[PDB]
Amino acid sequence: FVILDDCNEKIDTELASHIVDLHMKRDEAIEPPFSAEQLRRYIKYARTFKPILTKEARSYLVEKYKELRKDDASYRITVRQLESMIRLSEAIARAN
Amino acid sequence: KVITDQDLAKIREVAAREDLYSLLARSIAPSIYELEDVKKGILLQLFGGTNKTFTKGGRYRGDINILLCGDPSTSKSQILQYVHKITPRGVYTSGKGSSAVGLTAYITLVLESGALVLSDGGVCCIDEFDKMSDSTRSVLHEVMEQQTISIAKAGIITTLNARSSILASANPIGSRYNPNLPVTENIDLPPPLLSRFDLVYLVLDKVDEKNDRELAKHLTNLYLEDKPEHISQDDVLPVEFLTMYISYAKEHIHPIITEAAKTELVRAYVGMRKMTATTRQLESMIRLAEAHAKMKLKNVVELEDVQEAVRLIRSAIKDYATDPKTGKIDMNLV
Ligand SMILES: Nc1ncnc2c1ncn2[C@@H]1O[C@H](COP(=O)(O)OP(=O)(O)NP(=O)(O)O)[C@@H](O)[C@H]1O
Ligand SMILES: [Mg+2]
Repeated sequence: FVILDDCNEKIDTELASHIVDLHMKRDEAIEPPFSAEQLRRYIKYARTFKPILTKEARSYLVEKYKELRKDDASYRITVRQLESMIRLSEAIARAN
Repeated sequence: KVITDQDLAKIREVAAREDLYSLLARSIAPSIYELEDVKKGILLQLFGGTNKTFTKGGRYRGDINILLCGDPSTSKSQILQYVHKITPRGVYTSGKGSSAVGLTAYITLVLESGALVLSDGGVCCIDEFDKMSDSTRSVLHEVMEQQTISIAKAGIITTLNARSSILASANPIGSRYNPNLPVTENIDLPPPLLSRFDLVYLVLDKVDEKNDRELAKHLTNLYLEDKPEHISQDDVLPVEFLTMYISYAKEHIHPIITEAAKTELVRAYVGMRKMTATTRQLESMIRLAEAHAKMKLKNVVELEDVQEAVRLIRSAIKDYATDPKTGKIDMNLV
């Protein structure tokens, strides 16, 4: 992941407000979707799943990998990117 | 170690004076001639911001870091002496005198403390900052940003607290300020480290007969007596009472942001940003405004405090005299 400043008034005006709110109110600003002790229980539950790759997904993966190889034809895209993509898909299915 | 209602009466009465800000600033280092903005910035470092801790989302530093940069003979190191003696806790050190281990912590199986750890809650004065190597200076990134020291070596792995304020002194590349280079190239610190200072000062050895006669009369007056009674100004506070004021204000006063101050801070940040100002310029402005509020024994940050914080930042780095496009300074405007 590469992070860059990308200066823009419409973003700066909001980001400054967010930062000043954090210094103005301690706890109140964030309002997260879930409690931390709720989220950890969910993550513990999710890690019990061991999902299996569907037939259509196997057909689809090689097409997407061919697209990456043609984009590649910047770090050069190897077989390892397919293995990594499988790992990410396993994690996504587990999240759900 | 080396309260009464009368003390509180004196403190409250002094805090009501109109010339308070100038009185306090010119009284931290009485025998040093002019350099008022430098003295003001150092005073606000002494007071500090407010410390903040959340239930989640972390903790935010109250401490201010300052860098003094400019020509030789300008009396930078003399100012570091005063700060080193005023502060209750702190250390003075030199660039060629310091190793990475000595500055933080030492394996000896037992762990041992370095300068930034001994200086916790105080001010750490570093002189000849431009002489120490990139290897040694890289240690300061983590301690300045987080105020913690993480260690992971054979048989010991831990994290330590370092609520330490840095006051630094350096001379530019080429050893005298060169007006044919932009300011960032004269200062020559890398951007990840230069971004971590709240205030950066340029001080310049500009020739002027008006200035020179006053300076010469001031320094020669010290030799008219064996042990001088002479002092630069008629009204200054004794060191003991000044210490009492600063200490009490640090303990009892805790300012908060007002909505008006929030609006001005957002406006001012967008003004400096739209044109380079980073996100740290916002947080340092908040911290300076809080330090200004404590110094008046107020419980709230107001519009006046925000505007003083902005003004001092613009004044320190000679921005008004800076060419906005080329980054060089017109020496005629100084
Ligand atoms: N405004 C001033 N007020 C008082 N003394 C001054 C002033 N300007 C210069 N001096 C004197 O000039 C000398 C400055 O020495 P010093 O404090 O080392 O300056 P410096 O900024 O650290 N220069 P350098 O170490 O070469 O980078 C001391 O003797 C001071 O007393
Ligand atoms: Mg010196």
